[PDB]
Amino acid sequence: ELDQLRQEAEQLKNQIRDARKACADATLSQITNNIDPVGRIQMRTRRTLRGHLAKIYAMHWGTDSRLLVSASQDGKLIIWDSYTTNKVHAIPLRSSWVMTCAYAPSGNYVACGGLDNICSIYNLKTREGNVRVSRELAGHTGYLSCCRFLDDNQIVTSSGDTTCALWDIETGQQTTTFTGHTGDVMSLSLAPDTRLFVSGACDASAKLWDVREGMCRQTFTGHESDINAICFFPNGNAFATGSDDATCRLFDLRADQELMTYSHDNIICGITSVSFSKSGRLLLAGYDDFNCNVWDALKADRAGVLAGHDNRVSCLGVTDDGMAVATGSWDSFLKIWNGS
Amino acid sequence: LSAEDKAAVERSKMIDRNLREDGEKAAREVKLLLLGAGESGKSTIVKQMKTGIVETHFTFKDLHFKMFDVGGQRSERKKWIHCFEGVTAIIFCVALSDYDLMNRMHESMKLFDSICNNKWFTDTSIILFLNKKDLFEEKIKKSPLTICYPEYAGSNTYEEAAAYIQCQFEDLNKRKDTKEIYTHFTCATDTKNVQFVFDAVTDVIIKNNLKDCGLF
Amino acid sequence: NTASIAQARKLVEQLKMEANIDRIKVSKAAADLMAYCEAHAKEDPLLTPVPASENPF
Amino acid sequence: DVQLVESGGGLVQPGGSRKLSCSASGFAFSSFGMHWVRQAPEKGLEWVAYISSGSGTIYYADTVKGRFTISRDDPKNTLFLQMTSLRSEDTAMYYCVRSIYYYGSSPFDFWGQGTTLTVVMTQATSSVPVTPGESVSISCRSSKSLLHSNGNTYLYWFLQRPGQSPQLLIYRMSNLASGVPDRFSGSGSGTAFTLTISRLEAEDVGVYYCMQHLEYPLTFGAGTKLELKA
Amino acid sequence: DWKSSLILMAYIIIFLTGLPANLLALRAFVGRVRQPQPAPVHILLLSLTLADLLLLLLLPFKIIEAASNFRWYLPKIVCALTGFGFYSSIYCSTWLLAGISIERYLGVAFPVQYKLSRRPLYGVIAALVAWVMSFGHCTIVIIVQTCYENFTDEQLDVVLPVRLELCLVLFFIPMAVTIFCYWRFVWIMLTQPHVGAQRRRRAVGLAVVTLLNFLVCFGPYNVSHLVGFYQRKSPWWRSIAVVFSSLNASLDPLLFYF
Repeated sequence: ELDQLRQEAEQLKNQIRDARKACADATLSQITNNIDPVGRIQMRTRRTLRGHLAKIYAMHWGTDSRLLVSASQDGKLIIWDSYTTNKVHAIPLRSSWVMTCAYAPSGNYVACGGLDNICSIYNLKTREGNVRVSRELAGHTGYLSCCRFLDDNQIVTSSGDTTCALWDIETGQQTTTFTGHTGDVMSLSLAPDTRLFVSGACDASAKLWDVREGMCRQTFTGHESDINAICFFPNGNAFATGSDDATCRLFDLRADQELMTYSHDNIICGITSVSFSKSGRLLLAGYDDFNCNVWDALKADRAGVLAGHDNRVSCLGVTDDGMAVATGSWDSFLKIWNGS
Repeated sequence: LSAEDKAAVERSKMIDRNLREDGEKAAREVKLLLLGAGESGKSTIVKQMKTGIVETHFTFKDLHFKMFDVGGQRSERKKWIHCFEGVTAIIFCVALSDYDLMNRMHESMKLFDSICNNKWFTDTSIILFLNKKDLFEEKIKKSPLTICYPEYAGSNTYEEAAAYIQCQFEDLNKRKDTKEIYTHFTCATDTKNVQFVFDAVTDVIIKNNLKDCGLF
Repeated sequence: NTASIAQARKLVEQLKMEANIDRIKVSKAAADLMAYCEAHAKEDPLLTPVPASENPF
Repeated sequence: DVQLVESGGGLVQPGGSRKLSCSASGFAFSSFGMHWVRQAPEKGLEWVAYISSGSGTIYYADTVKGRFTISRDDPKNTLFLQMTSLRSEDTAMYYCVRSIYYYGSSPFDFWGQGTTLTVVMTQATSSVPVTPGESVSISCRSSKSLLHSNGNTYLYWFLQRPGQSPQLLIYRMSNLASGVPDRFSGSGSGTAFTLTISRLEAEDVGVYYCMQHLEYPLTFGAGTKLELKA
Repeated sequence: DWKSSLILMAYIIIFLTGLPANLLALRAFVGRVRQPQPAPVHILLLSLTLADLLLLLLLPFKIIEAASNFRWYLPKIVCALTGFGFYSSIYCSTWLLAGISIERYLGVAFPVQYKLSRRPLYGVIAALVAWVMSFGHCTIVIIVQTCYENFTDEQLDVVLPVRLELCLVLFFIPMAVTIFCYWRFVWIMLTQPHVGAQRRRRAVGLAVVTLLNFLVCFGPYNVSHLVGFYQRKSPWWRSIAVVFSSLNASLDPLLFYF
């Protein structure tokens, strides 16, 4: 009989809920009632990116704030020059089904993955004029959905097998395996200190993990639908989460509870990108209504609307220095937005 | 523009030129999706033409075909079924001998209904391949068909039994006006299956050929 | 089977670890999040638009 | 590894014609822009011709314009340079240099061995006495402001050890080339440039050649030899 | 008179309705060519809008003529230029419509061999052939020849034959191939095995409407050319006939940009 273990599991869950309620005394909306509102924010597409022949599924910003890498279903990885719009590289891909792409912090490697269950690492600083695949990370039985670079040698990967893995480039083996997710994990984001990273799965939950020991500390709940996007706050003690349900939720690594939700009645679509700004005041959320609304992180107010896409927006990232914001949609176009 | 800046611009134009050439080749290739349920004769159909998903390429009458075997993903279907939007047709494989083995046919019907009423495939033609007909004739002579369908009223023959199964799969679509479903029976020694796929995609090519003409 | 018992035991142990960590007040966490935005507000191009002279775009 | 072997040298009578075949092996010749640089005996370097990756864009030196014709064969990975009406000043060692848009610049990273042919941007004193273990600084000057509107200064530093092909050291006067020690460094302000070396070694003896990649018309420097003290 | 009163009302309808329709269609067509994988149909359709637009740009010249019963007398240099552009726009629209019908027929009767054979270049050649044929066959007519009226009888011995020769090759042959391609296109759209009911009728109806527009509009003006050779006299109903072809300039965009 295993019902005795279930009974004590429910008691532990009740204790967790009771602890969250005790620590909750004031809503983030109430404490920020004396802050001057931002007002209205207008962003214009300074540069549009042309050259993709299929829907764009992922895009990542380099650490130099100039180089952009975009992944599409056409099977081509393109390294874009944001300032000058020219294409630095065009890496052919063995598998045309790509769901995620990563840029190394040092800029010498580019990662890609998709339905082939393989995280291909491409060497972008070859002596030759071409870019080869340095490693083909294999071992995942589920579709790759998000991969991020800890450093030039360590790369984390979230796949459709409901398990996240830490990969070693030199040996091509899983150093640590993250288990505990019932549903397949879609999106992940690394903390600024690289020691932590959150994972969002279809089980309507987000989990905090440790790189060193490969164990889960906190499980975040509150979403009524599956999680599609999740990003870390600039500070590192918080993180926002996106879901198919038209709502954005902000959690803390210390309070271990939701503070304020970002939702509207006029919106009923899904969320694909939740990337934060540099200062963390602005929350940019990509949606399925061809729109990328601007959310005030401290007030859940509508400060601006980013429109101009003819299809669903699938990727959205903020550059390292926060100067400009790039948005990629299924219309095979990437738009870089800036203020005036 | 500087000396090296102009050189970078020229490289981008050459990169764009190569990208356009590859896209023209891709636009001339027919994409097909294989969505069989529970290994319902996936091997026999694939071998008749000419690790995660399997990419199968074959050419028939100067037309290149791309077939994807995505049934081995074993994950959330709705999280990657949108990547197959715009596909020319969907090839469905259902074994006729699985009705005698929470029935296996009901599992195929549930997955068929999921993709026939899917938003991403609201106009994609479906090619239903009812394979393993050789064993169906032998099985129908020793096992009644009423096990799978309690509402069946016909006899234990084969021609009427096959029509009833085909009819059941043809009433699972709520968009019959805008989407057509093709049904075929394939045996072990059959060799005309590739022609039927070619015939099915010709109609799809017809629909999208006059779409650029401003007719639909 | 033993797999179900082991899986249930792991879930119980995992839940204990989640509740064993220290928790801070929401208001205290609210101030830290508010302070970071206020401190870095002047260096956020999205919050405060920059002139075209220093704008790379 | 990366190799660039040239052939087609020897004794050429004045007014004749000859062709140089710089064979390419170990790298993608199709995506690499190629340059021709000749070095007169006991003299410096001077740019001759350049061909882009797609052969669409080709420039030429003023002294060799029209008389010299260049071509490339991407499938055969071989670079050609046919010459017409060779003069007395055309005798030099011709090097084929592969250039690619890399790190925001076009490094002259690899230089060929060269072949024997027989028929603005000033530098400091050609001879400077140096000793191992000491720091030596080499200065440079330009007739025009090499700084561009994009904030990039186009300066290239080259090392030509005796009995060896020139090797790139610093490109864009701020980024070290691949395979070079961290001792070398560069600085400048768009008109005056200096190169600083932390610690000298027995392999640092040679002639330092400066180069500008601003306009085309890449004018090399006279050279700076660092001989060992007695 | 009553003839001038009605001829004015029809002309302004084409100008006031066609120009918003043609310009809006022009903006959509240029984007499609700029978009990746431009089909040869769009290139012909893009040239169709340009050919129609040129007719509408010279339309205000003819409204003033009907404004005050054949007034605004200007020299031959401008009248010939007005006639050259108007006739070239009418005639370029004839071949461009025939090219569209050819592409539609090739996209149904031979769909597989139409998929991996189309190139943007083929549409350019077809458009260029129509452009050179229209200008080439119109510049010979212009140099041979209120508005212009009955010339000398001796000069009419060459004005009329060159008009019917212009009408024969440059209209009937495109008309023959337009009917030839559309007849089989309409023929094989009802016996097709698997075509939707709400999509088969639309394709057949649009093809019939396009064929009707070609014959009804471009017909009477070119029919007058054949009448002139039999009855040796400048036709008196060319003013009404040319407006029918002008109706095509406004009606054609609505058939495609809708």
